[PDB]
Amino acid sequence: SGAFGCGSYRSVVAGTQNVPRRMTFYPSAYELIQLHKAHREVIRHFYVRDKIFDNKFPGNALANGLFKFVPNRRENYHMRELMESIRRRSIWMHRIKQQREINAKVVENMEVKYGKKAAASMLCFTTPDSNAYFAPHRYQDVANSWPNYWQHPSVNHVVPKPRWRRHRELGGITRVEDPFAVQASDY
Amino acid sequence: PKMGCEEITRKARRVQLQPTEYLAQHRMQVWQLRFKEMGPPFSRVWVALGGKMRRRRVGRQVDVKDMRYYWRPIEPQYQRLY
Amino acid sequence: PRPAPRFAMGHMLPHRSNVGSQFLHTQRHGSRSTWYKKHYFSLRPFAIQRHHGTTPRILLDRSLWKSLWITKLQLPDINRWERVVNSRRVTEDRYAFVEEEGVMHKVNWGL
Amino acid sequence: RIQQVEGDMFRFEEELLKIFPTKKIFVRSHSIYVYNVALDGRMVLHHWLLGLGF
Amino acid sequence: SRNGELCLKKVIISYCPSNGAPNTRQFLATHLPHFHAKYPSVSIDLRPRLWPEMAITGVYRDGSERSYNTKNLSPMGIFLRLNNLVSTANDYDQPFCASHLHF
Amino acid sequence: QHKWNHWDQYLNPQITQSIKDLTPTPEYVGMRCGHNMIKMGWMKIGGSWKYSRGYNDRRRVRFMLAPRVSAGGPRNRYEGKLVFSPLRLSKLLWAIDTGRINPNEVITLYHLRQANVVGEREIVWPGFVLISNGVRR
Amino acid sequence: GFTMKYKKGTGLWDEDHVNDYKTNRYLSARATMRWYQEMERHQTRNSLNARRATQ
Amino acid sequence: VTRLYTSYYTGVLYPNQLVQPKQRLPADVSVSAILQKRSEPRPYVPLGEVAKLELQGDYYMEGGMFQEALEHYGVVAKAYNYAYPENHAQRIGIRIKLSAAFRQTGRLESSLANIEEVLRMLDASTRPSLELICEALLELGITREALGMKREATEAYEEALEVVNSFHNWGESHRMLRLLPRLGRRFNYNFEEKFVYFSPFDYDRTFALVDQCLERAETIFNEIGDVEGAIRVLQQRKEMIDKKFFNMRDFAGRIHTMRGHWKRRAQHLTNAPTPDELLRYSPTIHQVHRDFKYELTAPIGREKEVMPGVNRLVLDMGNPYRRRGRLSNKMLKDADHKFANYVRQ
Amino acid sequence: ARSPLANKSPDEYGNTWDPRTGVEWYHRLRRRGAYRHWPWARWNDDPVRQHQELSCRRTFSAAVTGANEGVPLWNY
Amino acid sequence: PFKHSWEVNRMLRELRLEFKGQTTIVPDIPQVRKRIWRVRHIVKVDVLDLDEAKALIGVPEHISFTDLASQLPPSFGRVKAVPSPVIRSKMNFMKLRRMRLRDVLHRDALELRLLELKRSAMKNAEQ
Amino acid sequence: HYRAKLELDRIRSMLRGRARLERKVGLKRLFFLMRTQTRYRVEQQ
Amino acid sequence: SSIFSPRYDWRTSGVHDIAPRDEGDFLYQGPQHVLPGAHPLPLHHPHNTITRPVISPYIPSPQRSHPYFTAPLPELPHFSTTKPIVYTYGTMKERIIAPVFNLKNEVIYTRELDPFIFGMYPEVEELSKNLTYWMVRCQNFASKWDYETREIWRKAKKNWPNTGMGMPRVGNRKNHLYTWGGRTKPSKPWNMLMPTMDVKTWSKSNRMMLTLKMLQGRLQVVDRLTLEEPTQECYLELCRNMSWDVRHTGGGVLFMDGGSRITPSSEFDRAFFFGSFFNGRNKIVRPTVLCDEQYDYNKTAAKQRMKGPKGAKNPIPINRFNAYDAMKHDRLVITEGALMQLEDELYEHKLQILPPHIRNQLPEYG
RNA sequence: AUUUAAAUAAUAUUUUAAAAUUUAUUGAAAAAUAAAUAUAGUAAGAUUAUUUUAGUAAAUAUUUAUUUUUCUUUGUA
RNA sequence: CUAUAUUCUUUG
Repeated sequence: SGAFGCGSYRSVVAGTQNVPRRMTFYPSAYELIQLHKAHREVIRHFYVRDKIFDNKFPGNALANGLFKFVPNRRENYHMRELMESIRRRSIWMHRIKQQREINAKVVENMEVKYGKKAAASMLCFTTPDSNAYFAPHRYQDVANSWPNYWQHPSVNHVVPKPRWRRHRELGGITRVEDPFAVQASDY
Repeated sequence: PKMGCEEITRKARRVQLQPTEYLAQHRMQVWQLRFKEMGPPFSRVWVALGGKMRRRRVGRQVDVKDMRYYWRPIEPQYQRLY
Repeated sequence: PRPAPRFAMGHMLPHRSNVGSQFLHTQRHGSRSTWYKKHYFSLRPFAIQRHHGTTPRILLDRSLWKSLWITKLQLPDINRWERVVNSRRVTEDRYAFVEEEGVMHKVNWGL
Repeated sequence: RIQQVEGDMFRFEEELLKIFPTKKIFVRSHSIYVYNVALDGRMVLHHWLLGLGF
Repeated sequence: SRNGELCLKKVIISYCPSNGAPNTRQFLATHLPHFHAKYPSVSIDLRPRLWPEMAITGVYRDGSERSYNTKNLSPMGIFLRLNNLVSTANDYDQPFCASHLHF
Repeated sequence: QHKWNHWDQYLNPQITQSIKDLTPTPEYVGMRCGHNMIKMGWMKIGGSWKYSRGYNDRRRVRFMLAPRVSAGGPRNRYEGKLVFSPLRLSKLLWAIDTGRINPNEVITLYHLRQANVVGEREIVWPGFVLISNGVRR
Repeated sequence: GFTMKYKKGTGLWDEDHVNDYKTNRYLSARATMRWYQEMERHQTRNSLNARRATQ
Repeated sequence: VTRLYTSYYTGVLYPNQLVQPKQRLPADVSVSAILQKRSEPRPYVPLGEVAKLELQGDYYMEGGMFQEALEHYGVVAKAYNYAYPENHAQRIGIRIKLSAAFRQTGRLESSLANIEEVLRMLDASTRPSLELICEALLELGITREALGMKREATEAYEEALEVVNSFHNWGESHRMLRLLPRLGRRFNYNFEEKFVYFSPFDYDRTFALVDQCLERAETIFNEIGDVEGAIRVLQQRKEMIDKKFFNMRDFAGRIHTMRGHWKRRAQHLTNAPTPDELLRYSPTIHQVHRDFKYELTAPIGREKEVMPGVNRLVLDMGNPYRRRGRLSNKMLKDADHKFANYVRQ
Repeated sequence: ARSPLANKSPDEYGNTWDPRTGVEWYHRLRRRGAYRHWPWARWNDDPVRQHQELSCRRTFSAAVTGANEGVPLWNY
Repeated sequence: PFKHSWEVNRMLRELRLEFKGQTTIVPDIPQVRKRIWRVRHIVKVDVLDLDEAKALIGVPEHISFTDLASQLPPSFGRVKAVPSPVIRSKMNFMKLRRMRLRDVLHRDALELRLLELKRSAMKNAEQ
Repeated sequence: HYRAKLELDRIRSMLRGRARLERKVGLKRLFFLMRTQTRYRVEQQ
Repeated sequence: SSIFSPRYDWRTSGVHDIAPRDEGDFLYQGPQHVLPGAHPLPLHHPHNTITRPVISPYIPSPQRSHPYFTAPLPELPHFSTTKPIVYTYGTMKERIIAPVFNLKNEVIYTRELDPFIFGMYPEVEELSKNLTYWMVRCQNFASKWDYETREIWRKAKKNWPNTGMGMPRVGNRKNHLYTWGGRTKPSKPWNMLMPTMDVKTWSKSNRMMLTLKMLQGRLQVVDRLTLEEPTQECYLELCRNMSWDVRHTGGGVLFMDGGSRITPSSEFDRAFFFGSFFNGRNKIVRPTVLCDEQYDYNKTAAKQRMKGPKGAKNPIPINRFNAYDAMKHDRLVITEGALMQLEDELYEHKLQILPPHIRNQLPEYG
């Protein structure tokens, strides 16, 4: 079948020539996410198959040694949910471990063709707004990306500066000394 | 139903959850044999062929006979109605 | 992910109108939507609370929860008055407000 | 419906007025509505946002 | 206001300082000192209480009480009903008719 | 009195103090408060019912002129009709140049499903057709 | 019928994947303990019965 | 049907028609004090007729003929000079206008004298209008630049900005107007009810004054060749304008056609906290004075400041389960003691 | 109705010989859903010239370029 | 006008008359007479030649009415005859839109010029 | 339907026996009276 | 009644006794007079810092974007976020750093919060979806039962024939018209809706509530929640010693119990968990903002002997974090185990949201 | 196979009434008793919250759309 | 509608 990077069984029967592909540098960044949350999952299966009772109330305390799963169910959970999850995780691992073998080659070819500086500078994914998502304090003078747009230092002049003073007679209450505005009430 | 009722104090019936209709119940096949809908999103005709046909073909004329072989949009009332 | 129906949020149990929904919970057949309303000219009781929905976190004794006005049970002492202070049942002496010198003065209610 | 705008959204709308002088514009915390604008105005919004540097 | 004297004497304002229904507290904050500075003669007495009456009340110089229901009314409205309290001597309500134009 | 709208709670979260401030999207008006009475407006509850006949009768609940065609029906499914869901080549190339999928790798339907480019609902037998929509190279 | 038997223990904790339609907003000091009693006895009753039946 | 308004038509009653108060300079502050901070580094007069005369006056002035506006203001200013007491607002107002009239006709020194007298009258006023002081020193700004003192003119302009930034409330003009778009219940017709807009150059004249004040200042800075000054002025002007635009902001309410909730307007036009006063007066900065002698609750250590009353027995907490049988009362027995050891001292 | 006066301007009442009555004449005047753009041949399109002027600027010598001008397109 | 047919009413509409008791001023051009002739059993008419119209209002005689018309703003109430109320609505709507765009363009122009001053300042400062 | 029962319930004192005693009768009387006088006032007096 | 209706303005006299109470009442002195309760804004809860004490470095101000530390302070140890921080759509775009409290109430090392979690800037429609979900979900659906026309137990026969009598035309009078009757379409549990809520919405709304608790300065981060003994007075000794207000009347504490920095647990600390049942306003919730997908195995009608509601058969259990119990209890006490678990379960989620030219740089940045 | 969208959820649908029908019992040389939700715009009757804000196939009603040119005017879709 | 007409054409 398919599911690795090589090809399915029906291309071997078909005899399509897939071997001398062009290798390009693909960071495999999406698969690392999927792998993170696959490996996150496998462990959860191992935890929830392995629950045993600890009951903190006395009426329910006759069961405290046993697994929460009926053994006949725990076995089936080991076959169906658990050990196939390992296979999913496994597939992601294969699809990345292929491509480090390929990316090494792309880096070597470009190191020979260019030189380390040029090569490593070409193999960089840096976008001019990448500071917006990573260190925004370097991005502040470029665009206003805040949810508080009134507190961004370019628009910061808009929000008022009150003159406030603490009071002992009110119990430590801070209070704004600004006079109120007289309001239009009538017509 | 009141805390006095001789009606409700003697149990009679208990009504259950009522089953729902077939989700596709109303797409009736007598439409699906006749018409077919054609269109880009938000505008779609239902189109059909004409019957004048299988009673008298001969003697009339060829133009009025082959005005019957075209797909045509149904009248909008009927389309809204279906 | 249709947003949850607001009419069913629990704060509202109308009296079976023409309009409504399948999910609108109206009240029981033959029960009025407000408890103090036995007639239309029925007053709101003054200090008597009827706890509704959730279990009351502080139950004052003169108030109502799953109960009726059973007056001996509700108020042990008619002269005494019960109120909530600092999250406790605290019980003061009942006073009546009576005009004296043009201010309103508190006198002991019982006597 | 324009959702992913984050910033002063009203400046976005005040330039969106210039793009769409005739249409109706509305503001909400998460989004900006332009009315009676089909895929044409979508194509435009995208040309403007791409040209703007996003 | 007859012969240079306001007929209003007291305004009774009852409110709950902690409980809810902010309108009266708003009114005490932003609109009251504008009233008091304009009509200094009127004694305003404030009555903090747990379950406040939500009505405003005037007291006139013939011993007449006049009140307006303020429940969940904006402080603009409350200010206006107050200024309606001052502007009446509360002596009469005659209809507005041709025979009532001349008192 | 003023209830906090969605703008005032956006500026200053300090004043969202309790659950009543949590009102939903303003496009929600309330419950349906009236009757949509056919041919006269939206009427009022406790209004004039004189025009409600059509309304009441609607509330409690030609194709034969067109010939049949092709005894199964025109667009008819049968067992084994090959009805493919489309996969536009533009979608694919966007997916590749976006960085979902390896150019380095034979792309199966599995890789399309796993990379999330096609949803579960779209998948049905037989799987897909590769269509070139707006792609000249 | 099909009530999703396989999701019964799937949950990380003891109180999930349980249809709990008998409930309130505010749960008191002992109603909470009652809740924590109900859930674990819902797991224990259903597990011990499924042990007993098959044994 | 469509209206032609051929016959007489009374206007509608609408919230923009509110009588909006004039901003006043605070009591403790005097204008000449700030000027020194700057130096540091009634009898019957037919007012109806003379007022008519005055507006004819500035129709003349606006209409591009100044001499005649001058004599008109002359007449009317004699009138106000007689009818009003010392340092009254309309007096100094009309001689502001009069200085403006002298300045345009080539009597420059007369304009200067008049506007300085305006200043020293603004000095001795109790609480002058915040609009009048701005207009006044705008006038002396333009008069000074007409005389050829450009530095001092620009000084006057910048001092306008430094007045209006400290003592003026930017959001007050639009308080009642801000929520008006929420009145529209119709969508395809009469949908200009949802789009209602009121320009800031109308509802507060102060903003217009300071705006063109800074425009003139910036022009002078361009002529003299000051780059930093011009940048300063345009920055202050920009900040002013979006200070105004920020206070006019709001989010859209219901958008489509809403049939018949007409008592909802009672929520729509109300006192709306203005963004300016939402961020000045926020409850965590400006605290609510909350006194405990009227309230049945305090914090722990302050436990005895509660409203006192006649003899009190602390019974227990209100545990609702003491109305039930003996076993529920066998429970919750030791709670109360444990509650007294929580709150002691 | 079936009146002679249907769908006509009051100036045109006099012409009885061409009544505007009928359903589709109500649809082509209030221009409704088959006729939403009525007359499909309307003024300001000409099939004969396509709104371009037929003038010969193609003249060999550039002096007499404007020689044939005001050649009439019809009787005028 | 509700006593009379809809054609007479259309003519009265073109003469800008709604009800009984309304008075209007219209030109002497032929079309208008074509209208007044048809409704003459309702309308009563008076005539003023333009010297007399110049007299009726104090207007210097050296001043024509064409310039006077060229002075007065188009923005006058009920400015146009637009074909349906929806169009009327969006006409008023556009009237408001041009206001908003006026103020926005003002502020944006200021931002533009400030930007140019900062650019020239930084360029002259670095160099 | 709104017949204004709850305002006019306070007026009954100005009606004689049968109307002031029983509610609905009195309310019919007051509804009739006030509608009548309203009509009259606008068109005749 | 309604503001417009003429019933409003009634009781022109008598609403107030005209005479002051000689204890609490007083005259308005003037503009120099500070009134109890009076504030220029519509505060339905007029709490100041004394009544509802907030614990944070600074009292939240319009000048401050959040009332916490914007930079790690040189006098305390600083622990960085468990997972690397990425700034997504609604995030505050500014560094959020919160002090950690010991169980003896002194400040211990400082810890950086995650702006994806504690920085998602609250807007009210989302919180609305959360709140309505919680209040519709938390009814007792088994109590909605009511009688119906066929349930009355009368004779089914026409009780008098309608021909010659002046009597109404009446037969089988078990209908809704009658005092002993029952309705045609009554309320009853299997017709009542239980709303379905997807993970995206729950996650977003809970994030925004946490952020709201940060912005109000009511968030507290603690080493452990741990008691000496399982007993209740140890718990009250704790709540008294570090100043938690657990009285019914006072604003309560909402616990997220995680374990500690070094040893986080999904289960509650046993010792603390048994002492935590106090009658007062407090609640201990699971350390997760996510939720399992909600499945409906009667989505059509199919199983008829289902009592149930109609809707999701997997409603969120009551000990989770939510908008309701956040709005009720003021101080939010989060253990660091909970912090770690939140970041751990939300990591991949935040990674998928990023635009694809940005997700490509994630491996490069480590 | 030249060729542009998308907020993936369903569960509901007034109200009271015949003469009738059907099923299962009892009794006398069809009747009674017990079960059902039959149908009823030419049989019918009810249907719960005022102070309002656009008109009169074809019409009317709900949501929504077009600034198409003249001296003024026009609800067209 | 069902039958007879089974290529672009035909019955009741």
